[PDB]
Amino acid sequence: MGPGFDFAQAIMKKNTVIARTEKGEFTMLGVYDRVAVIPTHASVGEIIYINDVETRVLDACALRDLTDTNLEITIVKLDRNQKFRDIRHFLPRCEDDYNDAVLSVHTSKFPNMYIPVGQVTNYGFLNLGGTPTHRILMYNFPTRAGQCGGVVTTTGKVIGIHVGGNGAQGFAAMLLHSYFTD
Ligand SMILES: NC(=O)c1ccc2[nH]ccc2c1
Ligand SMILES: NC(=O)c1ccc2[nH]ccc2c1
Repeated sequence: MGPGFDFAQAIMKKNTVIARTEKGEFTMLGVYDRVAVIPTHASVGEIIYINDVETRVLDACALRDLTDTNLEITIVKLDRNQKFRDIRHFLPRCEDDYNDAVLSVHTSKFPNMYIPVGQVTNYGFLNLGGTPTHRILMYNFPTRAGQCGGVVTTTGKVIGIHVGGNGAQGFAAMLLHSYFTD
């Protein structure tokens, strides 16, 4: 509907797959080469389904900060025959607040879904499902069970992936450029 939705759509159309684990279907953001991200609560194993194709996981790393606190991001390398468009230059370098973000989801349950979530706060610490978690972004939209792993964007930046909510607010784990240096 506007330039925010334009940038979000450009990311969804080229840099997302539908990931299925034993814990459900997730929006999964491809970042570069065969490297993607997913919420750590997806519990990625040795095999994952990518757009309903059985795919070997070559590596999976649940990220933690240097205080050894959960970040809720898992970086996955997929045994896929095709690379993602490299979008690392759209990743922020530092922790920040944002105006006018869009949360975008693509699953069997929620195809082609885009939500204008508005102002995004650098919230920081959250007890997420009982797990102390750092680098959380917060937005005032009643997000539902199923939007997790969804890409949070502003115009020109991919800033996070949806990892939870409390019925009134939604919470995203930051993406930082430094996570994807090769
Ligand atoms: N995520 C939501 O809060 C939300 C609101 C209205 C809806 N109607 C169809 C799906 C849906 C999701
Ligand atoms: N609170 C929520 O809306 C919530 C909780 C757990 C979830 N797992 C993946 C999506 C998601 C959303």
